[PDB]
Amino acid sequence: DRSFRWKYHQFRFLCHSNALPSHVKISVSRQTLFEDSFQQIMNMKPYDLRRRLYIIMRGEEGLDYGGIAREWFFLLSHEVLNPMYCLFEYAGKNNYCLQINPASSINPDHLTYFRFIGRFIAMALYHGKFIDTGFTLPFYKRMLNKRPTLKDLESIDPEFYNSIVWIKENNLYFIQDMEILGKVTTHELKEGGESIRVTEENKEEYIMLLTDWRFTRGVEEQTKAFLDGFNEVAPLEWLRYFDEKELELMLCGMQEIDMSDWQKSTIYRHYTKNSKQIQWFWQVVKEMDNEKRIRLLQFVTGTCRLPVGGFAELIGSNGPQKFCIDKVGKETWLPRSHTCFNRLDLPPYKSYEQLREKLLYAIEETE
Amino acid sequence: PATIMCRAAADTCTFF
Ligand SMILES: *CC(=O)Nc1ccc(NC(=O)C*)cc1
Repeated sequence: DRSFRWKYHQFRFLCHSNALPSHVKISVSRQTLFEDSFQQIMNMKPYDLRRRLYIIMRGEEGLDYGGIAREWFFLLSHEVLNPMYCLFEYAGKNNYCLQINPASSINPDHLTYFRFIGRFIAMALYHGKFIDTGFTLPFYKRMLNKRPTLKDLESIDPEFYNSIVWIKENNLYFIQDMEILGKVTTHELKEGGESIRVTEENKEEYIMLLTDWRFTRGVEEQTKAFLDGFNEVAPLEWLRYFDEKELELMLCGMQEIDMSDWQKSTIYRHYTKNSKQIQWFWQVVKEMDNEKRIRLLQFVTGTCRLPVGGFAELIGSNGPQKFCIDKVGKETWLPRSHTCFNRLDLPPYKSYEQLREKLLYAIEETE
Repeated sequence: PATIMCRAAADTCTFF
């Protein structure tokens, strides 16, 4: 049970202890970037991708192979999302909740394209460089073989989350119809699922099955193919010690956070800017290392990534939704977040050295 | 060797 700090050099050592000498050349034109890099890497052997990376990007003055590489990661991480590849989509407006497009099958060769990205992420992490694709946190849980919780459902599909909340909070068969490009199929949630009816005792089991299905619907093989290519280069077992939020910070890297811009673009409900709690809140957020501030930002928004322009342009489901605090819950409770709303529920805590504790615990030991 | 650990630590010190 060590710190994120320890987990990096023990993981970063784990990469180096398998790094190969020499180098590997990658000749690409920024026009044919995708189709070059794809045909490049997929025709290559996996572990050659641990050698020094030389990215020959045809028509160059560049010689700082560090800059072209880091540049290449940024540019390719964006370009894989190109909708003419039919690979990804977003559940909400304004590019919210990046998820696999279940119609990738339209490309009979798509599974390889996903395998490729697995190889690519592994390269990006094995060579300790950063990207800007903007994956969901549940994505990382699947990479960690963690099951995603109901809180995750709140983040990605509010109406679907708020549906099941009703079922658990009141009192069907084990199937789920799914329209795949017109044609619809009835997925048996279990064996004989079409015949078995929902009971109060079966609901406990039943609710889980949906929670898992919502994530693993029509993306079961795209995921299985993706994970194979990543495993082919770097074992997922290497990430056994990490969690969802630690992992995202590895792939995107840490930034300094504009502490001013945060306070200047934070909106409140029930609370006001000159409340005891908030004037304490920014007290705690100041005597804080950058490591936690992102972890906090991760806790509330569901992503360490900042979109263009700062906290002002912060997006949730249903459109822009700036950083928001609310006087919610009992002060015998922890403060909890609503990442679809980019909203923090903060109880009226009667002491500074109580808020400080209660806050950090929510960030540390909850999601 | 152990120079690997003596380079992993430097990778964390730098990156984070
Ligand atoms: C053997 C050894 O400790 N090398 C080493 C590791 C880490 C750092 N710190 C940074 O690079 C910031 C220096 C030297």
